[PDB]
Amino acid sequence: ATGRTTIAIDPVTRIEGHLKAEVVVENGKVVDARLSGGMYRGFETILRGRDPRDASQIVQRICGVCPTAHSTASVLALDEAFGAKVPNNGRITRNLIFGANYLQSHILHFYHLSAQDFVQGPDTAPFVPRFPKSDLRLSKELNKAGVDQYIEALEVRRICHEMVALFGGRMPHVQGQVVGGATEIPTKEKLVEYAARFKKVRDFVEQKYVPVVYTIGSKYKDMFKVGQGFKAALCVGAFPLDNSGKKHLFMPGVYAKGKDMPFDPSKIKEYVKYSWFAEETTGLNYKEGKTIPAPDKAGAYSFVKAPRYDGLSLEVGPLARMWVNNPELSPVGKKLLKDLFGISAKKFRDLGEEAAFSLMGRHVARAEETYYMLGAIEGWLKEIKAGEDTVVMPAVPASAEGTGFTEAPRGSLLHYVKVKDSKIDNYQIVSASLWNCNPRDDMGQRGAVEEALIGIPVDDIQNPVNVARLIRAFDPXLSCAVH
Amino acid sequence: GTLTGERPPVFWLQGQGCTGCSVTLLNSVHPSIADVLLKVISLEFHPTVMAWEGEHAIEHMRKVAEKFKGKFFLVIEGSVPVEADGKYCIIGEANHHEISMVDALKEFGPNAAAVLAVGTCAAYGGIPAAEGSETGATAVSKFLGDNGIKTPVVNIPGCPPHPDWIVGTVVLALDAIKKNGLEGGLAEVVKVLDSDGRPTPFFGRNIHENCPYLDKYDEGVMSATFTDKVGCRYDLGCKGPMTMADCFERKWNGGVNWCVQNAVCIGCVEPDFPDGKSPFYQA
Ligand code: SF4
Ligand code: SF4
Ligand code: FCO
Ligand SMILES: [Cl-]
Ligand SMILES: [Fe+2]
Ligand code: NI
Ligand SMILES: [S]
Repeated sequence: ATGRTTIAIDPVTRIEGHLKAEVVVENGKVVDARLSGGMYRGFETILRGRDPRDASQIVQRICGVCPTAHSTASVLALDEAFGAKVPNNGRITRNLIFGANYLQSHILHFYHLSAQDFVQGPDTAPFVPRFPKSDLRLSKELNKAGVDQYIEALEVRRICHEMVALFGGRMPHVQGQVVGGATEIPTKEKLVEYAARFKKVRDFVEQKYVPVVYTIGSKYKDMFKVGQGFKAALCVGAFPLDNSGKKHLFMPGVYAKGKDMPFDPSKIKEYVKYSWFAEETTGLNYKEGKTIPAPDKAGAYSFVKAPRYDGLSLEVGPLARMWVNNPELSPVGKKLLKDLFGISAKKFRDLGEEAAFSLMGRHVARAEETYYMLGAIEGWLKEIKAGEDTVVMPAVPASAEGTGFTEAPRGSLLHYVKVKDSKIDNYQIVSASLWNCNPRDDMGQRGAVEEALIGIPVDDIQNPVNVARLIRAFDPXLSCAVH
Repeated sequence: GTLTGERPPVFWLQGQGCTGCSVTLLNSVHPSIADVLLKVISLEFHPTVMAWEGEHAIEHMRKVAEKFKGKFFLVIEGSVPVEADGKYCIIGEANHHEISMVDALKEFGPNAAAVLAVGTCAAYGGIPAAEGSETGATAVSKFLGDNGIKTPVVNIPGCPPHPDWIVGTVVLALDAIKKNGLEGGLAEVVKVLDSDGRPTPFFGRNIHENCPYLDKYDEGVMSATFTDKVGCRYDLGCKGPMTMADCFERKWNGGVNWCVQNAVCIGCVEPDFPDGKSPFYQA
């Protein structure tokens, strides 16, 4: 038996943004963890006093990996506050803009952020140096396939951004989503261009990405047995499928303590005892949220607030959405689960709670979700009407409020805006990596990733690779978490 | 380039950035990002993409920095916040000591061959420095000057920049250095910067004076809805008249669109972005 070693990792790399992780290891396992989001900008105060329409540009600069998610949440909040009635064709165009970035983001995450956890890259920076015992288990052939696919994926993710820009203007930071809809009507010619790129992405997802995740996973079966944490998840709904506001590609729900529950957003509160914000702002629902930095506050260790749902610490992201919604698994996944794992599965929950809520389960969920998004995008390409108007032009209200709910690639996202005297009076953001990468709440309950680190194996304190491997499975984006 | 060619070391530090300046670079078409990384530069430290992590990654950068003192290129993405003794941006920890962005730029800044301030945040302060902020977000050139650090700075702004502006400025510089050595080469680069530190090949021309809708502007034919692509976008908020960038020609994301065709220009390359370009959706 061994005693304690305390390990600090700052920066955690191959994530987005500024994260320190500190873990306590005892006898070869993590027994405690603290996550610190280390960079603050304060978008919620920067936004005050502006024309509300500016928000759908300003907020994207929270995160250049997921700006379409912030764009979407912002325009939905503005739509509600302004009483803007988005035309049907604009709803579909928005889904095509944003859906293309799901493809970009998941591919970026698996290959360009995560795959080096399992694959040795070429012998030059930024692929070396690395831990001397990095636990890289793949055969020469499979490792080379990983490298070849990493390189091909650089082109595929770029093509995904061309898809975003076709109707979104450019990417990062789209111009094409505004209050009232989408700024550019899809033409027949540009829909051909979107479909041609989409075919290439589909082929890569179906033939390379989904198979490689299961194949690498089959060499790391131990990684399905760790990282469970609270086994608790949130989905707030995303990608509206009609104009009612009641039907979405991902439907909302909460899952905790083995039970499905409805999602009621009034049960969200943000705690700050362990966050660098003024103590008197603790425990606020986002409609009354406040952002008062306190970088010298004793005992705090993060610029991420601690969101809790009816007191629960929940995770978000592809696993959360796929668990809550329980879609059928991809044909590839069903086959490889049988061939490589001896698992007979039809729907996502057939993986079982333990394997789904695991380090490798989160990578599998993200690959399955990417495949699932292909079908949604294909459907929108059949549903869109070339030439039909996509925007209305609503007057700015003097006094109003609105909330936009969506699912960023990393998990649940909401923006709340209150308008007074035709200007932003308050703007509050509750983002995906906020739900995942937050610190303890005022009762000392850990954030989702902090809790999922408990039990992670560290058999070699000099090469503690599984700490950041677990973190990377959640695809963190600390710039989103802090804003 | 070749896999066996000369490739200078680059460290990429993120301050108050959004990672969009890294992402835009990943979208480079020619050369592709794979070719940039394997044939043009040696990206020795970059938190988003590098293999190693934590104190080991920091120490690797420090070892390279010592070996290449005066010769590495330092890319900064994001502004540098000076309030609260630098605490609003911590970029790492080594020797049980946290390293703020302030600390990092004071450490590596003096020893770089040049600092490339990539994006409007790094170049000019940008959104983190805008009204309502409270972190003391500071542009790279101002921070270095305030601290007596004389290393040359080149600004490559945009929110985000186009990948071609980033790669193209690197290529400009490396060509000048091949022809003239480091100091002579950087002097040739400085000669082609405008008064805002921007390379004139990319930022020397005005959007509006080169815009395909200029005839409509001059005729007073203005679109009243974003989806009317015939009229000029001025009344919808286009800031093309006050913006120096080549987007009208280069366009974005493989040439598939650009901001003025799709919606409006928001002036994202300009030193007063965002506040001097706001409100975005009226003139
Ligand atoms: S205002 Fe904008 S759309 Fe109109 S001519 Fe100038 S740059 Fe072009
Ligand atoms: S058109 Fe204007 S807003 Fe768009 S990238 Fe160019 S300078 Fe920035
Ligand atoms: N995806 C994404 Fe960004 C994060 N975390 C948001 O919301
Ligand atoms: Cl997104
Ligand atoms: Fe927030
Ligand atoms: Ni993000
Ligand atoms: S992100």
